[PDB]
Amino acid sequence: HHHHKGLYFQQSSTDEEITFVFQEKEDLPVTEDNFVKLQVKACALSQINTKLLAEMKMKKDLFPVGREIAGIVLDVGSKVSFFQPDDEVVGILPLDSEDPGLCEVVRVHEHYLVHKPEKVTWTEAAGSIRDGVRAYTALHYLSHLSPGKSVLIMDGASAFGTIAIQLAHHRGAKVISTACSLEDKQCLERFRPPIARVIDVSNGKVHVAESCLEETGGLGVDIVLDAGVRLYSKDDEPAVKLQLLPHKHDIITLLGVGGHWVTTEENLQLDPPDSHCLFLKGATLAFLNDEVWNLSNVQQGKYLCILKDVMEKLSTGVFRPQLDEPIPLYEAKVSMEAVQKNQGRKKQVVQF
Amino acid sequence: HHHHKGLYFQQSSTDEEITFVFQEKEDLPVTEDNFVKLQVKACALSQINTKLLAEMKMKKDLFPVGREIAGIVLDVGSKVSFFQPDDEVVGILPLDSEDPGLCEVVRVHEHYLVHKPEKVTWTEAAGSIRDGVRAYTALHYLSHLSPGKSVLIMDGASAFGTIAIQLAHHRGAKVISTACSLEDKQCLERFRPPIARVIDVSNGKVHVAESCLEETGGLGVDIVLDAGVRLYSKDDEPAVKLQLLPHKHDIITLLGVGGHWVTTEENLQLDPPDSHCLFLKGATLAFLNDEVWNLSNVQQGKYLCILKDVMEKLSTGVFRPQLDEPIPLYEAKVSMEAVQKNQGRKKQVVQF
Amino acid sequence: YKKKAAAYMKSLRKPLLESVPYEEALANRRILL
Amino acid sequence: YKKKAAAYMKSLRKPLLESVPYEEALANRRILL
Amino acid sequence: SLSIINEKVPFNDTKYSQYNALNVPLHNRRHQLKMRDIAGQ
Amino acid sequence: SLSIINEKVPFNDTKYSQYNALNVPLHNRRHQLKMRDIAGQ
Repeated sequence: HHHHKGLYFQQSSTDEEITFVFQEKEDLPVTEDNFVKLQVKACALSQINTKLLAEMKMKKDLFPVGREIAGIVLDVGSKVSFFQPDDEVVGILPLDSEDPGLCEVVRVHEHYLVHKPEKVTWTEAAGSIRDGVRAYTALHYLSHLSPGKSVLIMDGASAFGTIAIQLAHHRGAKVISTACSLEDKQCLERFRPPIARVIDVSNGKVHVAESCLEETGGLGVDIVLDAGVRLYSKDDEPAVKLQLLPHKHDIITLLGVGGHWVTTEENLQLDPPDSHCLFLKGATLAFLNDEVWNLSNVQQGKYLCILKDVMEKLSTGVFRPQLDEPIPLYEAKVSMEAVQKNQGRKKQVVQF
Repeated sequence: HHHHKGLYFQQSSTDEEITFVFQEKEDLPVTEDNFVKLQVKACALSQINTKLLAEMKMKKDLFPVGREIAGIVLDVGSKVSFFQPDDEVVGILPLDSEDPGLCEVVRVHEHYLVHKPEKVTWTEAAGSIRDGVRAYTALHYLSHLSPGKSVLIMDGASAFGTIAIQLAHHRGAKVISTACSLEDKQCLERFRPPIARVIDVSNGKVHVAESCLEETGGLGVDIVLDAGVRLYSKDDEPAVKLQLLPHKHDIITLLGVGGHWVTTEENLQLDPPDSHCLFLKGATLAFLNDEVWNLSNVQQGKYLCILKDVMEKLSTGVFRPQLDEPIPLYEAKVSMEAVQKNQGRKKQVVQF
Repeated sequence: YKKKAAAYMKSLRKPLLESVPYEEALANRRILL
Repeated sequence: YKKKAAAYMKSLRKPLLESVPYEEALANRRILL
Repeated sequence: SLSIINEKVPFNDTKYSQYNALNVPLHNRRHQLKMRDIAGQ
Repeated sequence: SLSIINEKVPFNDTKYSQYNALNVPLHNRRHQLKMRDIAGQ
């Protein structure tokens, strides 16, 4: 009879082997007492950090797919306090969600949701939630902004980077950003706010440290939101997974005194020469991990406040996501695999 | 004729070989145009970070001794703006000072000084300047306090630790502190404010992580101002320089989610398993280095503001240094060598 | 929530797989070849 | 001040003495013995 | 302070009291131990 | 905000304007380049 179709990740050979068609949900009710049922209007796609699922270790054969959701509240459990039916909310499904985001209705814990401000549409908001929060995480908790500090956004041209740059400009930061394609440099040219400099790694010569340092004129860069590090493949199998990431050492010299390096790279080898370089420069090293708020979820209130303020930024127009043209649900799986391979630099959103 | 006696460090065999008697200064005038001459009233002693002098690489045979000074302004150069003669100031001599602190008059750059608040004596203030600033550095720039966060002060019983603890209590933090001697536990008992817990490493069993973790009840510790790490001597020559420092791993598990580890250790080996542990816990790692403000001296204004606010804390009574009985100048060299070997846990101050 | 986070780090804790050989290893790798 | 700090990091810069052998080194140290 | 409150605190978590309650507070052990013996008594 | 300004900003550097000037400002290159060509002209 009535059925709701949900895509499911399969756990095999530790990573990179996700596949299956969406499987039915039959007669799903709104059981539990803090989980609300949504008419899902939009679901954003993100590359699944599968290795994190594996070390996180839940034992499912099928994992729910889709986590960045916007929709309308159909009904609530009895203990629900902040939400009423017909309300319009947006949010991140938890990493250990029972229900997939690739489905037109969803049962979700109420404190993963925030109300949608009236000015923003469904698809933009839903495509902005995840990069808005990891960026806001990067620039306001791990690294502490204030106007006048210099911020380096490496691979700022990507979908995440646009929100990182616009957050930094919104906080009065001066931004140096790295672009990989010529077209990505063109996108940095296309920014309505004028960024301080565009630094190009497109050429075979890599001049990230030297050129970026002379942009700060020897003062140095305070906040480097580096996307990745080229470390541990320098002498063995260069460019693993065809990566032309920045070298660790050029970044570490590049960091200014008292600076903040916020890094994404999961396996980081800090050599004693490097830790002496940081010791001399009094630098802080912080690790960016968005999903600490769902899996560990200790400071749930802080994060919940973050999302609504991110929406207040979206309502003011500070954020503008890098959306692709939205897609129907049944074509998402064919897209998802390439999204699973790499980001397309355009945010892909399923609209309902 | 009239002479002023100044102790001088000699650079030999890269460290631990400091010795010489104080050498005369004859007919020293107040030359230069931003350097003021002080009647020095008090000079605090600190272990010389000689390795930092060696890699800092200035080429002197004699290095000036004494840097934590309090005194009265005798006269100023023509470009001096913030200071007049007879004024009463306190400050840190720079690491590359021309003149020693172990001398009754000093020529010093004017922006290393701050006025002494009327309530505090010379010897307490001068013995508080250096640990006040490195502590204030630790707890307000590298690590960001707010009441409610949990702070671990490892070896809090030492001279530095008393200022670190009192700063943390002054900022509403709850403190867990480690004590090495039984008498050091007794000192933690002697604090008028009651610290949350005293954790003892005196016994052969080391239970720093387990007991500290259960004090946070599984929530975890946010801010660990660790004095040192036991890493890199675990399998080869255990307890180098007779150290019973905390193991790296127990600290890293001990750190709470989103926590701040502020570390002193110059050579830090961060293994990829550890950097995955930090990646999971979203932790920040920062390096405490007080003397970035003299040698690099980029944010001179911030630091200068720090010292006067540290004095405002001293005037209110928030800080109370762990002073030894003050000494005359000629007996300081005999003390200094042991101070050079290790801190005596009582601050040693020469009073003029 | 509080029980969840406590469960988080109790899951997260891993035994001391001690590995600090870098200072000797830098010589060791090169000399071995 | 600004010239001093610029001089600070220009002094501070050190050449890329590349050393990331840990993942193979963990096996290498043990097997060598 | 007009600009200063904007500069030092760009984002605040205390905008919402209702959410502010939700975040986990510090695990004060001492109060629990006092409730343990007092409840036993 | 009474307690909040105390909580979020325990220490301020803007207490003293005179010292606040002393700290090194950001090395804006663009303004310098404009003065370079304009001064040459």
